[PDB]
Amino acid sequence: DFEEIPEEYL
Amino acid sequence: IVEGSDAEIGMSPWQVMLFRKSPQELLCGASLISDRWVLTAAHCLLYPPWDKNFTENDLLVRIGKHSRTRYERNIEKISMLEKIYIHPRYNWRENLDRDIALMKLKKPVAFSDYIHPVCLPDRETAASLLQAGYKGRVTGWGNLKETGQPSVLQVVNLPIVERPVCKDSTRIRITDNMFCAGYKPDEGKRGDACEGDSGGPFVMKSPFNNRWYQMGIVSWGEGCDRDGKYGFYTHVFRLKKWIQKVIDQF
Amino acid sequence: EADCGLRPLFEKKSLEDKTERELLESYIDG
Ligand SMILES: *[C@@H]1O[C@H](CO)[C@@H](O)[C@H](O)[C@H]1NC(C)=O
Ligand SMILES: NCc1ccccc1
Ligand SMILES: NCc1ccccc1
Ligand code: NA
Ligand code: NA
Repeated sequence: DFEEIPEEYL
Repeated sequence: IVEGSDAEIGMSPWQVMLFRKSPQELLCGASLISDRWVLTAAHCLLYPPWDKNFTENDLLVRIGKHSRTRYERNIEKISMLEKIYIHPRYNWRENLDRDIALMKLKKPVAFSDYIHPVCLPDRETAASLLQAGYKGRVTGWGNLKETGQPSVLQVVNLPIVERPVCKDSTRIRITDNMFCAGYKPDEGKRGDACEGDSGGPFVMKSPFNNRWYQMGIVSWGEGCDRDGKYGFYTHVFRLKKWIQKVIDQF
Repeated sequence: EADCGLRPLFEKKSLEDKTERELLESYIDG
């Protein structure tokens, strides 16, 4: 249930 | 955090969330001690009884946060890990003695109104403040009860407990590298860390210089907020020579 | 850091948080 984080950090 | 309250904005700007990449989830708390170094509990990274042995690429740290689950655009900063360092005498077999680890970030984090490091104690501040009855503050995004989860960072203030009382509350062997905190059954008030809060900071505000110091790391407890049990915290000052050795050499 | 432990939104503006007084009141010595 966490909001997606920017792809740049993954 | 059990029986705490919502943090104020900017109340704990050294708070760090240890975040698993896949599945995306909260792993632990942690704290910011400089622009490149984050302090946490060793058991957040290495606990073989639970098949836990994270590598740097498994994890992110999220700094400046308030909301547990939101991506706090323009406020939080997300950092990758360059290297994990676990205390070489961390005792995961028996009792989590020396439950401490450091994480070096790949790039320095920019400080802001929401992101700012906590101080580490020196001998004099530990001697002055680490006394039974003196209260510290614990913060985290962990569970609200032993057996749900908060919208925002939670905060609770808890008194340090006399060492014989800590020892007499448990069958586990308690070492000089641990202290315990929490209210006694007859004291009325309540509160504790819980699952998801471990690795986060136990802080005290020095009345001598008005600065916040991290005296403990949330380490372990038998349940959460149980009558006659206490939370156990890594004694940061007792392990400070190892902290300094790591930072000075890496 | 020379600036460690001084929060931008509290100590650096001389603003007190809602429960830090509880900590101070527990610090009986000195
Ligand atoms: C943890 O994992 C690292 C890398 O996979 C390995 O070198 C180390 O021996 C492991 N430690 C334990 C206690 O399993
Ligand atoms: N080996 C039992 C144990 C685990 C964690 C913390 C204390 C004790
Ligand atoms: N069993 C959760 C926990 C961890 C640390 C301190 C108190 C409670
Ligand atoms: Na005992
Ligand atoms: Na208790």
